[PDB]
Amino acid sequence: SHRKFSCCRKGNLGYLPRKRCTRGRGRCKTFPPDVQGAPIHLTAFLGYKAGCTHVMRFIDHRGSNLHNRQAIDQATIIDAPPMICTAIIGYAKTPKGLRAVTTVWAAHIAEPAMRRFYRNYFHAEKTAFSTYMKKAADGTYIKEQLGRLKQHADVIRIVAHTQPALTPLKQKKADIMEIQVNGGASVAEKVDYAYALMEKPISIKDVFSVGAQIDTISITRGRGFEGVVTRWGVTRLPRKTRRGNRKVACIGAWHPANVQYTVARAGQMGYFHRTDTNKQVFMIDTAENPRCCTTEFDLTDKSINPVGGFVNYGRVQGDFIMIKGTCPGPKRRPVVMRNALLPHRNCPPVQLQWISTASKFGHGIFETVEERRQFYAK
Amino acid sequence: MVTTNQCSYSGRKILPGYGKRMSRHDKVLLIFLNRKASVHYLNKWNPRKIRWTLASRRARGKEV
Amino acid sequence: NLRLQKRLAADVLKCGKRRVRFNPAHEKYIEQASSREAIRSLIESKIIAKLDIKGSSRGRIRARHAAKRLGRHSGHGKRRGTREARMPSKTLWIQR
RNA sequence: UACCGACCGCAGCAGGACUCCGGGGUCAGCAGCCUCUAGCGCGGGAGCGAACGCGGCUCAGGGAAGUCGGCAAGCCGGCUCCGUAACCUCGGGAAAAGGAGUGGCUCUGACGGCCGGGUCAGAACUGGAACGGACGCGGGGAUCCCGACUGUUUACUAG
RNA sequence: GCAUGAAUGGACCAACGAGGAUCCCACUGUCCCGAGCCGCGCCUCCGCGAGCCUCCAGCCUCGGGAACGGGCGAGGGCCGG
RNA sequence: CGCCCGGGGAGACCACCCGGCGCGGCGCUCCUGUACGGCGCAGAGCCCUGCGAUCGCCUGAGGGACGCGCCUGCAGAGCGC
Ligand SMILES: [K+]
Ligand SMILES: [K+]
Ligand SMILES: [K+]
Ligand SMILES: [Mg+2]
Ligand SMILES: [Mg+2]
Ligand SMILES: [Mg+2]
Ligand SMILES: [Mg+2]
Ligand SMILES: [Mg+2]
Ligand SMILES: [Mg+2]
Ligand SMILES: [Mg+2]
Ligand SMILES: [Mg+2]
Ligand SMILES: [Mg+2]
Ligand SMILES: [Mg+2]
Ligand SMILES: [Mg+2]
Ligand SMILES: [Mg+2]
Ligand SMILES: [Mg+2]
Ligand SMILES: [Mg+2]
Ligand SMILES: [Mg+2]
Ligand SMILES: [Mg+2]
Ligand SMILES: [Mg+2]
Ligand SMILES: [Mg+2]
Ligand code: NA
Ligand code: NA
Ligand code: NA
Ligand code: NA
Repeated sequence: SHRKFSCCRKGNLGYLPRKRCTRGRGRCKTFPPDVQGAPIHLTAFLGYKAGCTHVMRFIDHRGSNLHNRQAIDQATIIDAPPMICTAIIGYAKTPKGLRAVTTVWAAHIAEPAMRRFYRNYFHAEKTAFSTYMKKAADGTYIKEQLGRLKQHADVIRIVAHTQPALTPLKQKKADIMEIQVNGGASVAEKVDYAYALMEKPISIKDVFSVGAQIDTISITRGRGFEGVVTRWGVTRLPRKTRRGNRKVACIGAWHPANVQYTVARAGQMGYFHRTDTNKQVFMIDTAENPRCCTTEFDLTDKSINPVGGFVNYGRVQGDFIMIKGTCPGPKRRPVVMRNALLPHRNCPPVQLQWISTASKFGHGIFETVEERRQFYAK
Repeated sequence: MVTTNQCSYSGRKILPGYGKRMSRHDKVLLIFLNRKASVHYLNKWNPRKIRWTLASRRARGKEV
Repeated sequence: NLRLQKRLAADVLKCGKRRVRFNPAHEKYIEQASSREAIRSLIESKIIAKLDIKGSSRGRIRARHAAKRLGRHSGHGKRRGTREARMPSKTLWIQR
């Protein structure tokens, strides 16, 4: 007979199966669409999650109760040391989909990439690219391959890698990513632009801008094996139940004589590949600037690094980006940033007035160590 | 930020977005720095004998 | 396996066998002893001994009782038991 | 006339199985908690610190909206003083209901005997507005039905 | 008054009850709506080491059929452990 | 077209992500709330050349750390395939 009262199912069936991610890191499945004639630009970057904090801003939002006053907002900091371009890959559109044409590697490759090619660098015999680097000493081979790409490709991407030596991480091998080149008037313009920045650093300042929106892709926090109450959010059973009350009472009808895939069961929770969309950029700066986080209402110079350090993360050494809200993952998890595909239309402009830099280790009340020393008669 | 408040119980400085405020029936507004302060006040513990507060340091002469 | 020697030693010294203690450097001498006379000889030479009773100290109790005689620890919070139970009326009347 | 709860339950079985001797502290107490004497480490260990179970603890705001049903848990509780209704077989009801106090230290008085002993009462000072600080230890009230009351009963589903 | 009623006892009743029932105060994870934690088991290892059950076997949908098939007819899937 | 081994941001076992690990210190930060001892015309009082609960000063002190930064110590790249 029919269920007496109305209620929806619990959980989203579009995120199945709930299994540990088998991809090494967060990967960019799709890139923003390419429109001919727009200025040529890059579409993505890779960084590391560092922390969260406060900001006070001024809201100019016509038609809302916030239109002429202040608001306290949550922000997230992502550490973005420069990336090195090192290869060019071209694709051709085909009846079978996107097929690679060829990939051309630079004459000289840095140690982090070489490390990425092995499992144990100290013991491994160093043979990767040993023959290739002799062939490509002169520019002739590179030119021939780029001519091939110019005459046969439809989509152009570059290959860049991170520099973990500029971070507090323990890892020494780098992360290799493909980044698409959008814009221009033809494929030749794209190929020349990509060739103009080979073996060169790329800064996040040249990819994103303040006030635009981005998508973030990462892997969420892990929890191991978990029960239905926490894994799927079903109701607990009453106290008098024999054999406990954290479970689903009925897991099916008599017919069909099987268990359906739509019924909640226990298993792995967390460590999933996820993507949050439409996050607004608040600030792009570098930790090498002493007035990094000083505004019109402040006096003493304050930088990004808080008093006592970023908890469970080293100190930030260089460039970084600030976004509004939250992103998946814990601290130190690699994060891929990407231009938004379907941005939100009505976003008020960003107008920072004050940034909180107190100690997040405990409850701190001093924005700088000099103020603390003054206070404690030190 | 220039505009900061003072804790009602301990006399310390509070930064934007960092505590809670209570309104009493007598129409008086109390501002607290953390949960430790609000528990001290709610239990009616005299701040003049809690040695880390400003009220206590003034009575001792350490603070002028 | 010195089980026999402990029993005889406790019999001779007239104590519990939890109080008999051996000297762990002359274990073979003790091992050779099997009669009460050998035990008596070994006790003579100090190879076998007993410990004093571990009496419980009464220093705190005496100080508390002196203070109580002075008048302390006698308020209403320390006193659980009715006043008739703490001092019967029949006894008072009989003495009077 | 040794020795044993080594006895009975198919067993070296968390069951059953009569009696004697009975220290110290806290206390009304042979209660609960710690302990001298005496006895003794019992169907084996290591790692890890998921779900879930068994036995426990805490929880913002609300306070029975949960459920056949306040089931379960929680509240109360020692002692001293104050104050206690309707009804009644005049004996009760009654700890009715409901209030306040309680630590430590330094003192004062009262009660015997031709030196001892504890108890009861009062005061100053002083501790995060704290004191039956563990333990032990009633939740209460207004009504209807049945049986007067203490007692007995289906060993193993009905008290 | 389907079909009450007088020692097959009628009516009433203070005190009493691990008796059946309704309501009020206080109290609270009973609940809104769940969260965190402690010990033991579980789990991995060394040692030791059973019972129950068992035509044969062990993926589905429809048909017909002792009228609700694992095997039969027609289709759809599936390395093995 | 390698593992064993160690550590986690990963975890029932496995796997996954990373590796010249880590132990032990020093500094920063922040949790508690002002250490023991000494010294006081402090101290209600007293059987008073002494006893006394408490209080003040040295003392936002002492104790602690699973976060951050360094190394002045000790150490850390070895068997099956
Ligand atoms: K329905
Ligand atoms: K005999
Ligand atoms: K009864
Ligand atoms: Mg049951
Ligand atoms: Mg924190
Ligand atoms: Mg005999
Ligand atoms: Mg028999
Ligand atoms: Mg037995
Ligand atoms: Mg209800
Ligand atoms: Mg209901
Ligand atoms: Mg109950
Ligand atoms: Mg009866
Ligand atoms: Mg009875
Ligand atoms: Mg029975
Ligand atoms: Mg029964
Ligand atoms: Mg009749
Ligand atoms: Mg008649
Ligand atoms: Mg009749
Ligand atoms: Mg069958
Ligand atoms: Mg067939
Ligand atoms: Mg973890
Ligand atoms: Na009498
Ligand atoms: Na007892
Ligand atoms: Na079927
Ligand atoms: Na002191």
